[PDB]
Amino acid sequence: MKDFTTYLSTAPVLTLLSVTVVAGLLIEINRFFPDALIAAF
Amino acid sequence: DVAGLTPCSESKAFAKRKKNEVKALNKRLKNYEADSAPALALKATIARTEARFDKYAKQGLLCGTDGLPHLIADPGLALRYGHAGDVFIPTIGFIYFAGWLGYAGSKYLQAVAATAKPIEKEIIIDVPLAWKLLWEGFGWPLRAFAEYKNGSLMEDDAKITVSPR
Amino acid sequence: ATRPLWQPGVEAPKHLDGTMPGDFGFDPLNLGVNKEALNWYRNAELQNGRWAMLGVAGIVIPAELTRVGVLNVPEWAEAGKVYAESENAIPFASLLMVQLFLFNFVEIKRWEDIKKPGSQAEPGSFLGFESGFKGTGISGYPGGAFNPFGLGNSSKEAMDDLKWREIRNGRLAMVAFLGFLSQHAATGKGPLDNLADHLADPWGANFCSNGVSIPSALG
Amino acid sequence: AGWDLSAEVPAHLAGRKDLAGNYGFDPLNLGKNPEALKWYQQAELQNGRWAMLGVAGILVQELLHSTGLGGKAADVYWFDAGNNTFWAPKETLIAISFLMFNWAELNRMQDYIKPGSNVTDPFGNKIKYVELGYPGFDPLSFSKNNFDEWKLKEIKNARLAMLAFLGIVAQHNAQPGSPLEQLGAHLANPWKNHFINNGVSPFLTDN
Amino acid sequence: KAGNWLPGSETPAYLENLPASYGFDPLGLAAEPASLARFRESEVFHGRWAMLGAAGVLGVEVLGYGNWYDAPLPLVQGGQATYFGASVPFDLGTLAAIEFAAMAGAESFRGAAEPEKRVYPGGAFDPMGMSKGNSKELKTKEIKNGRLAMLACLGFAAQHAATGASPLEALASHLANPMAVNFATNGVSLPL
Ligand code: CLA
Ligand SMILES: CC1=C[C@H](O)CC(C)(C)[C@H]1/C=C/C(C)=C/C=C/C(C)=C/C=C/C=C(C)/C=C/C=C(C)/C=C/C1=C(C)C[C@H](O)CC1(C)C
Ligand SMILES: CC(=O)/C=C/C=C(C)/C=C/[C@H]1[C@H](C)CCCC1(C)C
Ligand SMILES: NCC(=O)NCC(=O)O
Repeated sequence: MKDFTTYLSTAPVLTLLSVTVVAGLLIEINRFFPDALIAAF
Repeated sequence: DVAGLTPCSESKAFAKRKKNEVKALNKRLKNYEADSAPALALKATIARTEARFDKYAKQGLLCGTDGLPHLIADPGLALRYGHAGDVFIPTIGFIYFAGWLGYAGSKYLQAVAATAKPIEKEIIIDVPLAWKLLWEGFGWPLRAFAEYKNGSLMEDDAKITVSPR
Repeated sequence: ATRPLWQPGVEAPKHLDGTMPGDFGFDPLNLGVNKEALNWYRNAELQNGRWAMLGVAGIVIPAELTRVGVLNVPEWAEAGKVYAESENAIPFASLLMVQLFLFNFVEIKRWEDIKKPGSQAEPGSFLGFESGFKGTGISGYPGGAFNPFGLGNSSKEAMDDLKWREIRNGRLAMVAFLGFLSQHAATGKGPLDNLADHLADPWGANFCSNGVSIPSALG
Repeated sequence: AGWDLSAEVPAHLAGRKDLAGNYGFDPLNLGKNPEALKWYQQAELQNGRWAMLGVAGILVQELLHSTGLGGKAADVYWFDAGNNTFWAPKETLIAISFLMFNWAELNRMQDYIKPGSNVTDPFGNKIKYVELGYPGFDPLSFSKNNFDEWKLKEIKNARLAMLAFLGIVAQHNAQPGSPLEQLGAHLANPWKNHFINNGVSPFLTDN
Repeated sequence: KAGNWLPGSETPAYLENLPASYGFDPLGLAAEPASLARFRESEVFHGRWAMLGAAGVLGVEVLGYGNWYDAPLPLVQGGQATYFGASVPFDLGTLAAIEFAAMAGAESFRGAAEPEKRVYPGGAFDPMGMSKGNSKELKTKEIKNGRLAMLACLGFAAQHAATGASPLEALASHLANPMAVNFATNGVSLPL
């Protein structure tokens, strides 16, 4: 376990995981708030 | 109007573009039973297009000679014309988020530099420490201005290595 | 040191000792690790808290007094336009410039306090009034001409107690003013209007029903 | 312990016996700070004396209103007293009261800040002074025998009167009429006329 | 001292030997010697100006020449200012000029002197020689009358800015109906 979590902290896996999380977040934001051209508040 | 650009809610070419794009999607519709999955997809697409064109007209974006929204990139000439959401507000938003990520990374570097194996803590990140610093990075304007007024943000060039001229 | 903290069980950071009034060990973002920045933030909190206490008073007290039937002043959001449309009203630009010109003098004086907390007491500054600016050793607590009644001007720990009362009330006032701003942006009603509305139907009239708090897109 | 058997006097009320009506009642420890307790004793005395005056006024004036003796002045409800004309309008009465009470209450406050420094009048008359909250106003000198007993009587009646005034205002907001009118209303049945059956107090019953 | 402002109290130590001192300094404005040494002269001058002002406000109205407020109205309105009934044919600009020249030379001569000579100049400013013969009591007289006149001038300005009447007119309106013609009755001063 400790070594498995160390493996999950490696740059190859953590980078890929973070890119996946940020990509998913942008995809969700664009799915619910689409076609937003300006910061209309 | 800020420079010969009538509001898209007034421009006839903008509404004409709306019309033409919707008419294209209608022509694509006229081939499926209006209850099949392709028909539902086309109807959803048309609803999305109509919503976008109404949203753009509501927010008062400027359309040119053609029917396409234009943006203003000068504070003052966009703040006295109600167009600060075009470049200035997203400028603030970006600058903030970019600074947040940069400050989180910078502080992580300065935190793992003073350890046993600093070259090891870059390829095997310490996730709890990275996450703590990622949370602390949200106040980056405050902390960065504090470090500049303190002089601890930067390093004097007498200590940075340089090339032999 | 052993004082109650914002989270019981979470120890306070080793920079928020226990000397500042209002110190509960709350600093998750670690904004006050630098001592000089911590002093500037303390002074900023004092200014924000005092202005928010004044503002929230001038918002609720006229509002509640209007509600019962006295003074019948407008609601705080439209009070700017209500005066602005009056006959002999000062123009907005000139009014704002008058206010900013006065506050320039006052706030640069307070600033030169914040740097060296005895700066403005040098003789020859004002016309004999410079003595009242000597400060009290801590920035943000002038005393002298300020504090005319000499409250807490006795037992030191008495002044420490009133400092905690002041800072707690100021924190409450700033939270309440953020509440007023966010409530008027969402529900175009007044503070007491929202209060008397929520008590009517707490499960129906809240922040998950105005439709502005929770995004309509999601639901 | 006195106020509630098997409980325990809260230390700061334990050995501090020179307070009138000390029964150890302090579930909230507002008086833990000695200066706070020194201020709170004075607050209790002021509230109690003013409430004895006010409740005596309410009860006597409303008894006169019910029976009928004081004329058009007193044939009104206590809370509707602003409709009587009087020798002055409301405003000048309020202004006069501001001025006079500023004088009296600042004399008392100056007594508080340095006890005993303000006893003498501009004409040189000098009164005595015993204890902080008790300025020794004794024209008939009911204070030389069993003084603690007399202070106990005063404080107990003061607490009763403050309770009475809280009841007066709560009942006036709950049920209509004069206080003694409500007392008679309760005494009428009484098993139905009680705070439960008002539609204003439980709220759990009949909306 | 002679006075205690607050009958029981402790008064500022530096206020003891001054003429007409009541220990009135709860703000500590004159704690340092220079501030007090300036404020004494400022107060005396303020009192003299007030006494003269109040005399003028009473005299311009008690004799029968109008208010203390309408004084400068005949300065514009085309022209023509009245003084006892003369025309004094002097437009607005020359009044400011003549008064500026006079007050500039006078105030630049009275101040350029020593601190005692700045406030209590014997010279020709005591023609009847009342400056000697125990002047401490007379200094108390001057200072207390000056305080009274300062409050009088402040009251003139405030009651005009509230009721719009005149000192004698306000006094008459109060004496006729003391009961509903007070500061408490005009809805400016007392609001509640
Ligand atoms: C947190 C790390 C970090 C920080 C604070 C900076 C900061 C800076 N960089 Mg730099 N850079 C980085 C990483 C970083 N860089 C990496 C990984 C690369 C390799 C691709 C580069 C390559 C690079 C070049 C070629 C240049 C700079 C330049 C600069 C300066 C101009 C600002 C800018 O827009 O740069 C631009 C930023 C990039 C081009 C890429 C950014 C990389 C990602 C987005 C950030 C990394 C975050 C980290 C992985 C996450 C850690 C978080 C933690 C919780 C674990 C600035 C001081 C410019 C300069 O010379 O100064 C004037 C310049 O030309 N950088
Ligand atoms: C502590 C910490 C630390 C950690 O580490 C991190 C974190 C978490 C970030 C933190 C937190 C923070 C916070 C919470 C903040 C908030 C603040 C506020 C709210 C302020 C306000 C503040 C506020 C303020 C000043 C206000 C003021 C006000 C005013 C003047 C008003 C005025 C007025 C009036 C009267 C009336 C009229 O008609 C109108 C007007 C004109 C409008
Ligand atoms: C605003 C303006 O225009 C200048 C006013 C000058 C003054 C008050 C100077 C006054 C004196 C001082 C204090 C010492 C030297 C000369 C004075 C006349 C006694
Ligand atoms: N050296 C000039 C001086 O002392 N002036 C005092 C004043 O301003 O009255």
